[PDB]
Amino acid sequence: LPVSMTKTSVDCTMYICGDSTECSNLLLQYGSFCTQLKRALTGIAVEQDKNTQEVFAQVKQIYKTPPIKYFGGFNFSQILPDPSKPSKRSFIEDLLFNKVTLFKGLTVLPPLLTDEMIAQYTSALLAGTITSGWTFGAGAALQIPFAMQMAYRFNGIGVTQNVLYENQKLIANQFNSAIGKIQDSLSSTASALGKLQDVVNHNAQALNTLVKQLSSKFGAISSVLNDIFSRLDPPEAEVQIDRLITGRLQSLQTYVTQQLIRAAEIRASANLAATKMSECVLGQSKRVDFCGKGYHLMSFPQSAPHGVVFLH
Amino acid sequence: QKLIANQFNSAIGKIQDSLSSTASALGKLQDVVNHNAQALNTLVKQLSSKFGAISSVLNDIFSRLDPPEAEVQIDRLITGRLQSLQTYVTQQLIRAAEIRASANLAATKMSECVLGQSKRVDFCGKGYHLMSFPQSAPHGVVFLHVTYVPAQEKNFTTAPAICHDGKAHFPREGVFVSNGTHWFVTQRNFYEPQIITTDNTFVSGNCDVVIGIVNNTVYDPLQPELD
Amino acid sequence: QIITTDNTFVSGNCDVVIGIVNNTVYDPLQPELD
Amino acid sequence: TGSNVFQTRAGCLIGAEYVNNSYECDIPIGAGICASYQTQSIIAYTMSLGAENSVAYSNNSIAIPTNFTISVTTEI
Ligand SMILES: *[C@@H]1O[C@H](CO)[C@@H](O)[C@H](O)[C@H]1NC(C)=O
Ligand SMILES: *[C@@H]1O[C@H](CO)[C@@H](O)[C@H](O)[C@H]1NC(C)=O
Ligand SMILES: *[C@@H]1O[C@H](CO)[C@@H](O)[C@H](O)[C@H]1NC(C)=O
Ligand SMILES: *[C@@H]1O[C@H](CO)[C@@H](O)[C@H](O)[C@H]1NC(C)=O
Ligand SMILES: *[C@@H]1O[C@H](CO)[C@@H](O)[C@H](O)[C@H]1NC(C)=O
Ligand SMILES: *[C@@H]1O[C@H](CO)[C@@H](O)[C@H](O)[C@H]1NC(C)=O
Repeated sequence: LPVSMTKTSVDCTMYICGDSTECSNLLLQYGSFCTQLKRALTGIAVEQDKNTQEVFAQVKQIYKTPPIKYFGGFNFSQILPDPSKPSKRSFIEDLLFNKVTLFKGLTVLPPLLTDEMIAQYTSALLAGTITSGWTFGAGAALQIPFAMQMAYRFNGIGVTQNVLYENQKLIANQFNSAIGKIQDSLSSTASALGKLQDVVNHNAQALNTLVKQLSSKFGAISSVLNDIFSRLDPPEAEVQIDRLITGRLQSLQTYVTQQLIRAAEIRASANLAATKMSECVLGQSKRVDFCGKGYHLMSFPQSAPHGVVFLH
Repeated sequence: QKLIANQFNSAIGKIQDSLSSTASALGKLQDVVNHNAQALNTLVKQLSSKFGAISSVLNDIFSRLDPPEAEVQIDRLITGRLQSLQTYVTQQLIRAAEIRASANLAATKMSECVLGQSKRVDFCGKGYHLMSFPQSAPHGVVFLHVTYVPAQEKNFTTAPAICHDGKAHFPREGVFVSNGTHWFVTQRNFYEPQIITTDNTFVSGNCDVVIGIVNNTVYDPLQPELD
Repeated sequence: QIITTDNTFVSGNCDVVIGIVNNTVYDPLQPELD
Repeated sequence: TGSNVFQTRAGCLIGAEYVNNSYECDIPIGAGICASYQTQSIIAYTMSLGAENSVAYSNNSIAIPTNFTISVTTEI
């Protein structure tokens, strides 16, 4: 599920004029147009920051996994952080971040929460769910063996807890096999992370088309304002320059409108992601087909460059 | 009951005090009010924009320009200000969609929390939700979510099952705690230890299969009635 | 599991349920004869 | 002003003194850096995600509450 997009900022005077002194003064006659666009872009950026915070900052404390990583045979190595590599990311997290990959007044601001801090939040949530089950999300974290937590989760789906204890080894082996298979599925799948790729590609395409639109002359003799200033006297130049400014302003307004629509969509996606985190990672959901297909036992969060991956 | 009622009253008073004192508790409605005010202010301010014309006052340009020449400037102003109002309408539509999503969430919360007891972790506030109370706001709804937060946790040693008479015993609706040297049965969310008995435990399988099983006695309520 | 009074409860007579079947229910206290 | 300079991913912050200990994020800047006013001058620091505590997980240990507090909260 995508959570946040790139925080984009636009320079008005240089975008419209490309750092030309003459038309810069003329742009003032248009009024306070792009105070509104700057305000909208800033609002979108703060909304993305709020989305990331809400999705990943649901836990007040950074729980740490015990050094003795024995959980009744369950193997969370693929999801627990790796203490060797500097990134301190899990194997699945490393695979996810590896699969997906990505001036004339257009710049991208950095997110408030870095990848390391998001990974730290994910590790805290993972440790909480492994060590204390439902408790950490409803108050003080209470220690409990993982086998007992799994038995309790079985009771939530109408299965007597005696099933787990009489089949603890088999269930642990199947869980390990499934966790291992997730890695192979993610690596081999060509478009497993298609949504985050789509978001990044949409952002890049919007930026490129905004940049490419400048070359369009909008019916003018030329698209270079310097040439118009040089070889044309002002009386026949003001009209052409005003037309070019109007065209570029329309393009920028369209870009901001599309950015707002995409921001609303990603806000909805982030709200859904936070709801899923709350009802699957911090608890067991009786809702059908919400925390994955089949009767839900538990979910594990994994960081992504622009979203979150849930192992249901 | 008395302690719970006192806690509820004290926490309600605490909500009153926090609302009275907190500077920006109700920012989620002041933000909408400010957004609407700013939208109106920018719509009105952009009225004065020249839009490349000699003057922004129609009566002035109509006086200092001939109709053939003033027509182009009038077209410039009309096009620009129609664009401004269209942009305002689009922003209003986006804000209306956001407010509709918020209102749908508010209605869902009202139904799940006020009219029932939601089992969702964080839909009716942090902790185990008990009930919620709706309160009206000028442009929204304020929910007072009552939740049950456990406190004063004590660590105990537990075993998955109890072995008695060569059979494994599991807790029907409780948890096994040892108190160090005496095993009992307690509910998950509260410490109410009780003696292990056939009433609150069920038997399934032998003691060998279960991992971590411990040895303890199970009391039979009918055992004393030998005669 | 064997049918007993512990895992079953009584409600009404037999003739009001469609598809009811005849079978024995063991009473755990019956052999005890306390 | 040039009184102080500090590099950051989102740029370099002038007029703020970097500190080596973390606090809660008051004025977010970017790349995990937040600014706040503390005893007085503006300071820059890495935001703290919260207190760190490790649960004493064990094979045969469980914690059960002995009391409760019915806390009521407000939502807008
Ligand atoms: C967990 O799985 C990984 C990958 O298969 C393996 O390298 C590791 O040894 C396993 N851990 C245990 C305790 O078996
Ligand atoms: C619980 O343990 C303490 C000390 O180990 C002991 O004094 C007490 O009697 C035990 N509880 C019961 C009900 O026996
Ligand atoms: C785990 O705890 C159970 C119950 O106290 C005990 O029977 C078992 O031997 C323990 N196993 C380990 C490896 O500590
Ligand atoms: C429990 O008691 C039985 C005899 O009643 C004995 O055979 C068994 O070894 C005991 N188990 C433990 C863990 O001491
Ligand atoms: C069940 O047993 C009763 C008493 O013996 C008898 O009257 C009734 O017909 C039986 N029902 C069936 C379906 O055999
Ligand atoms: C912060 O503390 C670390 C560890 O003592 C040290 O290596 C580093 O130079 C310090 N940086 C500053 C700016 O004080």
